[PDB]
Amino acid sequence: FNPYTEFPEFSRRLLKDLEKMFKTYDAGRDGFIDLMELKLMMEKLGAPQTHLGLKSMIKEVDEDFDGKLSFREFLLIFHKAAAGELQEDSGLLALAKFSEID
Ligand SMILES: [Ca+2]
Ligand SMILES: [Ca+2]
Ligand SMILES: [Zn+2]
Ligand SMILES: [Zn+2]
Repeated sequence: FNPYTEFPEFSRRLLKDLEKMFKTYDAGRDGFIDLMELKLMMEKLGAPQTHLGLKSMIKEVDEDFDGKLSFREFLLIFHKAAAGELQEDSGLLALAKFSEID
């Protein structure tokens, strides 16, 4: 997976910021942000979500259907937010906008 090819619209500094946020909230360091790590992230960001809200956020970008976010899926959140592709009620929008990222 090349995030430089896949997401050229992202500066290389923005990309390492995103890697940093990703590594922060992947507590277990398995390379994924799972449902509980996402829940904690939305709380620590100040935009807590319902349990089923968190599952629907993951499903929006869970391209391999395993219920957890790999780093390429986590990048896709900000790609979709940046391109205006998120539904207006999506928790991913709140993740992006509460995140300290633009
Ligand atoms: Ca994890
Ligand atoms: Ca996944
Ligand atoms: Zn996977
Ligand atoms: Zn897109």
